[PDB]
Amino acid sequence: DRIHYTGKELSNPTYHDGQLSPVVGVHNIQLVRANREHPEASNGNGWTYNHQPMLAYWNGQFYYQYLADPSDEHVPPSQTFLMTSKDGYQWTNPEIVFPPYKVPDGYTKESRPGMQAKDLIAIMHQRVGFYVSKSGRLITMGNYGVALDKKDDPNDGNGIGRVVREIKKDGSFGPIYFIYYNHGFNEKNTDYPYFKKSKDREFVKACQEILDNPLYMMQWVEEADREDPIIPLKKGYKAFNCYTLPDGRIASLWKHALTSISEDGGHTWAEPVLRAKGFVNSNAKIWGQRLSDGTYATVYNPSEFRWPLAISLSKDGLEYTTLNLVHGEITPMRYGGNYKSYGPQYPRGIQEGNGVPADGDLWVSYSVNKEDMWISRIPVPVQINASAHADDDFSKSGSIAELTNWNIYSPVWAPVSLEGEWLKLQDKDPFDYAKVERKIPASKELKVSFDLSAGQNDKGILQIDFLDENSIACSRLELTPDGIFRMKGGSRFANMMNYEAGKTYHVEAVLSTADRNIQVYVDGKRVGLRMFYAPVATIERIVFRTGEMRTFPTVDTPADQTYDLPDAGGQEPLAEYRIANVKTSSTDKDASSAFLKYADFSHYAESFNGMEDENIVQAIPNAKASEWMEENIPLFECPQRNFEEMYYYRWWSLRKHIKETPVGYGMTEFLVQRSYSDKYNLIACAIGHHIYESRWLRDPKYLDQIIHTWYRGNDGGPMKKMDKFSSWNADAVLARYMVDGDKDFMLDMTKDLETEYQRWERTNRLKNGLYWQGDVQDGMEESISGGRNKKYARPTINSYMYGNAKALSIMGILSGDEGMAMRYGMRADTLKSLVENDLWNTRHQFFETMRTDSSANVREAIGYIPWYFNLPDTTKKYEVAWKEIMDEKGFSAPYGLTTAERRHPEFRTRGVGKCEWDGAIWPFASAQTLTAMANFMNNYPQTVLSDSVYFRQMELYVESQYHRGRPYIGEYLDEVTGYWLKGDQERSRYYNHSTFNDLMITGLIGLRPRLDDTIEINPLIPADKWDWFCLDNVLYHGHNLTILWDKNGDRYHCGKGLRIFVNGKEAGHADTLTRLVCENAL
Ligand SMILES: OC[C@@H]1O[C@@H](O)[C@H](O)[C@H]1O
Ligand SMILES: [Ca+2]
Ligand code: NA
Repeated sequence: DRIHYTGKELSNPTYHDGQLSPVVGVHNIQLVRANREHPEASNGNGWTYNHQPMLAYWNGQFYYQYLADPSDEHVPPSQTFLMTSKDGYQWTNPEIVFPPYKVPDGYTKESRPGMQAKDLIAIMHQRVGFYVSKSGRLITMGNYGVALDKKDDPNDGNGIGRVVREIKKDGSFGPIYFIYYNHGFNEKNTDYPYFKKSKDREFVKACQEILDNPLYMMQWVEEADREDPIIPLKKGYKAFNCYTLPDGRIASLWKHALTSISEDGGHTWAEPVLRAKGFVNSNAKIWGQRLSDGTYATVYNPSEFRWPLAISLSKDGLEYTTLNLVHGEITPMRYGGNYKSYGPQYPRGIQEGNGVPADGDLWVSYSVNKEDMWISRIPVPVQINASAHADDDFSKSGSIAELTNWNIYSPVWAPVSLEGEWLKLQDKDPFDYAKVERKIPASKELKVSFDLSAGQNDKGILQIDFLDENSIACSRLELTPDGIFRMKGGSRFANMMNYEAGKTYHVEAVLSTADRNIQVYVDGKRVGLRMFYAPVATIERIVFRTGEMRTFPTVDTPADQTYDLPDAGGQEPLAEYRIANVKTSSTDKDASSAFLKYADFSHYAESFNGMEDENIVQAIPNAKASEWMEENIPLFECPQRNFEEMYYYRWWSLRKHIKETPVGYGMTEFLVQRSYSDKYNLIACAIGHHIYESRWLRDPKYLDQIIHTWYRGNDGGPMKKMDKFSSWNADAVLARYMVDGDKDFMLDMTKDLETEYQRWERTNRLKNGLYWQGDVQDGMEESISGGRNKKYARPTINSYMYGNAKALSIMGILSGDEGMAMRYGMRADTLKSLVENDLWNTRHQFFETMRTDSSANVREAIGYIPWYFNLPDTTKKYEVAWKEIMDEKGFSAPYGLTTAERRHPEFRTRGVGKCEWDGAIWPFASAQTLTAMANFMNNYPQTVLSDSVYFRQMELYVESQYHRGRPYIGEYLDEVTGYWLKGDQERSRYYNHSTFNDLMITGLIGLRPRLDDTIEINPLIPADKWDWFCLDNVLYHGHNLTILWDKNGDRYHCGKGLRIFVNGKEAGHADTLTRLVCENAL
């Protein structure tokens, strides 16, 4: 429909930069610095009105056209220059491309009776300067109008006409011809031939493409004859540009952000034309385009004044959501003159079809004060914030072109180069300074370090500011021209020390928002402590600048400037400064989180403590929980409310069970005092679940102690009641190692785990080799297949021990104990056969309990436990068992997965509300089933279950964890009604007898933990389920992982698609959601 702005962010015109934080890596590069007094090729021979640039990319080179008069706008002479560059930093000297044209003596106007032209030079004015033809030829174009005095209009449509000439591959120009004649002008009374007279047949064809193209005719409306038939839309809307939307339609922008649409390539435009709603724009033009990443961007002055120069982003070319800085400086205007006004202005980029710069970034040409010519480069995909602190070695970079993390303001006479290891700042400019900004993650506690060297101590200045997102400097450090390194405390400064030329100084600055101070160390010695002169919430930028900041101009300055400044062409004596090894760090508790911040999710914990009473308090009370969470949890977000809420609830629930005991932390299952628990109310049944979920906690002291408390909490040794429940806890300890990477912790647990395995082996094998367990001792009393006081061979314990044997064998390889590897290796092989041969029911095609005489002939949730440890072959015969996930006669029920198949006669026939396992949904089981389903779908060639099927069950598991409208994780629930079956009894509250966040992280987000240094993800969120999602602040293998998906690129602004970040640096990428693997990035 129409271009519009919906962002809340505004630009404040009492500041030069608007209090807009810039986007990352924007380089401001001055191309032309006016100097009347010392005219030269490189400044267009001392002309001081230089304005209205145009840009194109052709044969790997930038082409930059600007126009100039000697001093005053619409005061002759007047010409148009051309400039080139391979990289966009180092430019060739301005070359006169359209020279001054003679107005015929005796020219007149209706609006100027009695006046008539004598020896009068034409004024030039184009809204459009370039065209790449279909045959790859580059045509540049200009217009000549007439001004009989300074108050006259040469874009009145009584002009002379429009000229063109070819720019050739070799640099040289072709001849100059007219392409359009204003009324009363023709071949007979003009100084260049008509374009058609050229004998270059293809040059004519190229010129003719411009006339035939209606999108170019839209840009001639201002200068051309009024009502000329070749102008598609005849109303005089100003400085047209346009771009192609994703659907093929063309959107347009003119001055004051007027905007339309065209569904026929530019012949017609949707009435009524109106301002883009929510945009802030005036005279100084707006520029929009598509970018290499397929998104869009607008560049404009968001102000009735012509400052700052800003960028707003859009994913669809219509709805613009952001507003940040491109150019916030304002060189003061050296040379006065007619209609010149302060600030960066007339932004204009590359039309569609006229070039793609090889680096894929956004380059935009603009003037400053109608005086100096500039270009800015903005890295695409455009990034707002720094995903990673500084650790910059400049010797790795050949030229500033490669410093995509630094923002650079670089005037001609205050340039920014590299000198190997050093980022260098030169300043011989009285009216300007060199400035570099380094944007970093917004931080409350901040350390910043770098080496600093001056080339002098008797001249110039350097200011070091520490800014927030609204450009508030919280303190400043200064190298003074009277030889001192000092800090700003308030109005008063503090002299920290003297300084010397040519000497490296290691500067470290330690800033704290909370404490509201800065400490400055130089060579390990503290040399200054002051308070902030201005308070901030966070610091996001360090700025190095070769000058004091400039107060002029302001919103109250008069727009017209009659004066030149004193010594306008002169120079300061050269000052140099150098910096190297810029490091930053933060002690903030979520500093490891690359994109998400805990403050945006702190509300979840707040809601949970407010929503209901705190019945039982153990080590971490509710009042400290929000805080514990910040320190310990990976952050997650997605567009779906329930999944997100559950993510934060299951950590907030889990933490209640961290319990203080004399021998260390332990992890409870019931909060209430159970009659049969061991010491400290501990229960062994779900230790597997506890470890699998708690391994993602970042502070290891909790899980370290919880484990040690089981195996060593009872006079040095194991707790007694590990004899009471079957265990997969050796697999679970090796599951922990796969997430934290800590060999030592694990290898230390090996004997304790061998003791355990061997105990179960002595006590609980039948004579054929299979393990037996009574259904009670699996934690599954009154199960259908069963066995209260029975020694049936249940696929639970048999699979748990397969897992344990497999685990201990691996611990053997890593121990260096090749005997233990083998011994437990064969224990693994053996149990794998006994399950595959003796427990596969061949009628049912399903793993099932074997009673003393034959199979129990009932499919239960336990029949999916062999895949919890990847027990089965990849053969197709087993795939069929997973069909029962999607069958309402099997396990598919309204609120998730049943514990037994629903088709069975005996399903849920042993009463209710006393913990029965003959059908009802048990989170314990559901989590075993989903972990196994995850393993199936990840590690097996497999056609039975889609992404959608996995997601469905996790979604149902989310929906099931509510009670009275609030989140709730109870013991067990009704498969049809969703009723938690102990009701409002206290004992079921916050029950810790399952996983959820392991499932979120390992199945859904699909971070697959491994023994080695490959990172493997494989989300089971289906294509198009969610426009974005992100798992951040994960402590995998002593490195900080972020995993994110951004369909349109507009959620995180770091690219489209799926991405892995290790410590905030990208490690891999994928256009869709599939398996994405990053080798050796740890
Ligand atoms: O069915 C739940 C039982 O009670 C819990 O204490 C144990 O985990 C399990 O044996
Ligand atoms: Ca200066
Ligand atoms: Na701001």
